[PDB]
Amino acid sequence: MKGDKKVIQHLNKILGNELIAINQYFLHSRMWNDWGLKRLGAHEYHESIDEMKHADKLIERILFLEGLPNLQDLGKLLIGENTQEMLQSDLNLELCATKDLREAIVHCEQVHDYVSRDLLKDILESEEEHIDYLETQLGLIQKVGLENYLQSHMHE
Amino acid sequence: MKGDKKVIQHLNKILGNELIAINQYFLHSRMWNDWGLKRLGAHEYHESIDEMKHADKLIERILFLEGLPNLQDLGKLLIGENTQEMLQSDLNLELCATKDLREAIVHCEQVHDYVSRDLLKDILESEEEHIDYLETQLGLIQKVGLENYLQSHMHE
Amino acid sequence: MKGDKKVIQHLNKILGNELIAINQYFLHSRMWNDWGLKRLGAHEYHESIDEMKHADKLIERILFLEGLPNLQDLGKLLIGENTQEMLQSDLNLELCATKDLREAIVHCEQVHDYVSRDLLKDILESEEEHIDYLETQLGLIQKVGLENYLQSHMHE
Amino acid sequence: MKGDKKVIQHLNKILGNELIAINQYFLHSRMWNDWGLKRLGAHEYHESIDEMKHADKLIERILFLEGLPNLQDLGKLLIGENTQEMLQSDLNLELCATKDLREAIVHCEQVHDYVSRDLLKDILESEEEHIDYLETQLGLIQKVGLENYLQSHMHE
Amino acid sequence: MKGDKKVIQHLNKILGNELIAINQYFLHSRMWNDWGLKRLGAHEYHESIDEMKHADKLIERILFLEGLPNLQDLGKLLIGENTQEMLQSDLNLELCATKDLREAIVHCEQVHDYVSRDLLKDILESEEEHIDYLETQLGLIQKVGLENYLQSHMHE
Amino acid sequence: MKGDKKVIQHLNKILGNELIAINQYFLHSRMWNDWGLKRLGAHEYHESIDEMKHADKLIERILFLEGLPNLQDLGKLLIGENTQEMLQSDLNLELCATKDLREAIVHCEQVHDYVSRDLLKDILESEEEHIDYLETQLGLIQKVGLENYLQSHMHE
Ligand code: HEM
Ligand code: HEM
Ligand code: HEM
Ligand SMILES: O=C1NC(=O)c2cc(O)ccc21
Ligand SMILES: O=C1NC(=O)c2cc(O)ccc21
Ligand SMILES: O=C1NC(=O)c2cc(O)ccc21
Ligand SMILES: [K+]
Ligand SMILES: [K+]
Ligand SMILES: [K+]
Repeated sequence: MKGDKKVIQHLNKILGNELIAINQYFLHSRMWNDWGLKRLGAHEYHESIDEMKHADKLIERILFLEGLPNLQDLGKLLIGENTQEMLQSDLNLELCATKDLREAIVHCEQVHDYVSRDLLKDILESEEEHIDYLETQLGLIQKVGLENYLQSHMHE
Repeated sequence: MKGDKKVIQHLNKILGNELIAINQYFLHSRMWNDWGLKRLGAHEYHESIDEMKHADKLIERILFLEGLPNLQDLGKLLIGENTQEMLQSDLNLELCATKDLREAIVHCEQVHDYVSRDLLKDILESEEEHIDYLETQLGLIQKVGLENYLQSHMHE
Repeated sequence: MKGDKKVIQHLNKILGNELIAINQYFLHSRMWNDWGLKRLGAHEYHESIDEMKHADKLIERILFLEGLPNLQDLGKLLIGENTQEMLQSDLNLELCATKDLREAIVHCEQVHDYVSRDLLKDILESEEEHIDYLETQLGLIQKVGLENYLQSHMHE
Repeated sequence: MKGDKKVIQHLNKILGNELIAINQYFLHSRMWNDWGLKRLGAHEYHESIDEMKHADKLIERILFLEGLPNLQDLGKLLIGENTQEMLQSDLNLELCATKDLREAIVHCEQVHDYVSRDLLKDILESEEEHIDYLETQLGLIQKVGLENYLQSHMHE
Repeated sequence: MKGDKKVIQHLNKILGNELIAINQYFLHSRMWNDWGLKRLGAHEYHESIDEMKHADKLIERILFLEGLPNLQDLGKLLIGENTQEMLQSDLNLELCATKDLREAIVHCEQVHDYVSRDLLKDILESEEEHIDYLETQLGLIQKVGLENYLQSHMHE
Repeated sequence: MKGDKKVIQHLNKILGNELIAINQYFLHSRMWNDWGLKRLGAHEYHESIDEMKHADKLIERILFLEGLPNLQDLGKLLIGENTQEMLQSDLNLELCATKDLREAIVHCEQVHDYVSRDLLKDILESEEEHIDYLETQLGLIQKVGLENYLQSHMHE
């Protein structure tokens, strides 16, 4: 086993967070489409795809390090009941997920696994972009009002 | 005469429903255009055209089965006085139409007219898509407010 | 109500005639297709489409004049049992329909609704073109014989 | 062995019907070409090709289900002596074929082989289209006369 | 609530099977890539994508029927230790999946949800195509030998 | 009857051999596809098509000679159970078939039917090309081994 055991555990934890996000964002996307909020549905679909790509890269790295990728354990999805709750739930997931990424990067640095660190840092940048998007949407609801915000997300 | 008599009666019942829908949706479309709600006008125009295409297929099938297509009997149009009533009236019509489609499909299955069943199932899929659209629009009125909903349908 | 009440009644009468023609010509088209007389089927399809376009223009004018377009009342279709009867029935409809158009134009002129008159005159020109076609087809049956006439309308 | 034994027997029965049709239509096609009725020759060629495609799909399905496709048993060809007899013979064959298709579909439904049912329903739609063509041609002989009907099928 | 409760339960059962397959096939794909068997890796990737598309359609249908799609419950993945075990595990999963699909289709038919039945039949056709592929690969291992079979799947 | 009676009998015998070959090669093709030996499946499909083209030419010649083409009598297909047996069965058919072609050519020469002789000689050349292919494949099995030979025919 070339990989550090705790690096592989961290990568499996990040992978687990990505698997939650894939499903949460995909369901939220299709809920927004069901409600006719097609601009939100499309954006959230692309967020789900992005997490799928991150999961792929993590799986590939874990296998290279001779670990066993964990696609069996799926943690808790938090599905919102309206647009505000869904955006907030995605934000909660990302805030928790970025904390785990930082902890994983610390450990990779400590054991000199600089390539795993670089992979995690690229994922972290994408997740901070998603936090930027989510916080901005919640702010727009405050600034333009919920009804206007939803109206602006009806059409793609 | 090759067609089962009750199959032909069912197909003419579905055809009669299509003829109601053609006219109700065409009038609703032109009412929305008169009011300057051009996006609703255009969508409802396309709903009317889709029902015209279904009527065509039913007429063709009835003639193949050596029945007499009934284009004479036009049942009650459900014409709303405002956008919410018009959408609800279209939805009520579609719920009646899908009930009749299911009863026709049962009978086609029982007498082994599988090609008529397949035609009716294709129509049913299209009518359920219309129900999806209509329920979604009524939900959007609740989520964004009536005035915003109408505003979003002014421009094509 | 900007529209003259009797103008709107005349426009609804013309619209009623167009609704009969749409369905009569559409059924005749599909009967000719069922019989393999594809050239007649295609021509009659385009006659039906033309009447659909006239109906649309009438509906739009009635709504502009603040009348209620009548798409509920469908008058008597006269469906022929063979090619000669079908052509004759279409001709009967057009002869009756053009009489109603002339009466409507007289009234529009009387009350100075020159734009409604112009719309009706454009429809009248199209209907006289259809009479030209129909009389010519019936004459061809006399000149070339029924069997040859039908033969000449097998292929598109 | 995954296939239901009686499903495979039904599929081989349908395959046997297709093999009859392939040969009957191919010979009728080449008879019409020999007689200079090239449009009938070409249409009947394409009917034979369509049956070849159906046979291919049946063979593929039987092999997937771990049955033995029967390409050995060739039932009685119904070869006409003139155009009217050839068309009537094709029609008689197709009426027998659709009876067998309906019985096969019933059995597939009963044992939950829904993919075989869907294949057979697609074949049935194609055979009913052929019945439509054949009944139409026999009707045209009556409407335009035999000599005109043949004349109309000299040139492609 | 428009959906039949047991239909929704069946659709969520099928969805749960798709979620297992997505992850099992994605991991098998990346295991094959890790081992340098790039053609197997690519084929299995595309199998995983196809299951993703099926899951999407199921989620959309469940939401239309006013049910709650279950993306939370992930059943047992069947992960093989070598190529033969991985293919057999995929085959075992697919045989379970088609059993559940047939039971769902029976129920949809019984309650006249013909559009859900049509969706499930399309999924079933795709899963039987996968069974065809898998049985064929296991047969090829026997016919060409394991080492040759793997060699043939090194290069894309 | 312009054709020599025994020429027509010979042409019907060759046609009979072609009808066996069409079905034998088509089934063998689809068996190879079922087994994932796609290169063999495709080659054998094209052999079947080639025999279909020969059959067409024979049918056309027989009709020109005022004979009755025999598409009713189908002789014995010999379907192999594995690749070696299938190749050997195709070779057996071709060896028998070419003997019949030579006998037919002798007779055509004797009665001065040089155009039928030329047609048969063109078919004979194609059949000798097929013998060349078949003998070569059986030789390759001997030279590279069965498992390698099959491996080389997995991919198109
Ligand atoms: C008031 C009654 C109807 C109106 C106002 C109407 C109006 C129209 C209009 C405006 C079009 C588009 C023509 C164009 O610009 O190309 C159209 C197309 C068509 N209509 Fe109708 N229609 C009516 C009834 C029917 C009926 C009863 C049928 C069949 C039974 C039918 C079948 C069609 C078909 C097949 C098309 C062509 C659609 C396509 O493939 O593009 N319509 N109709
Ligand atoms: C006397 C018997 C048959 C004759 C004379 C015949 C003749 C032909 C001919 C002339 C073609 C067109 C080839 C070309 O120019 O491209 C053709 C195509 C074909 N035949 Fe046959 N055929 C026969 C039996 C069969 C059978 C039994 C099958 C399957 C069981 C079959 C399957 C096909 C297929 C799949 C094609 C290709 C069609 C396409 O996709 O373009 N045929 N046949
Ligand atoms: C570990 C779990 C999953 C992984 C690793 C994964 C991975 C991927 C990857 C790599 C792609 C291709 C993206 C691209 O390059 O364009 C993709 C596409 C897709 N995935 Fe997933 N996915 C997962 C779960 C899901 C789930 C649960 C769904 C739906 C419920 C889903 C639906 C899709 C869809 C719709 C596409 C787009 C396919 C297309 O139309 O091109 N995936 N996935
Ligand atoms: O998610 C997984 N990674 C593995 O290596 C594995 C093995 C297994 O038997 C079940 C699930 C999993
Ligand atoms: O054809 C119609 N034009 C209308 O304005 C209308 C209203 C109504 O309740 C039913 C039918 C119709
Ligand atoms: O294969 C055939 N050629 C023919 O002329 C013919 C006639 C018939 O009644 C049945 C079969 C066949
Ligand atoms: K607004
Ligand atoms: K003539
Ligand atoms: K090798």
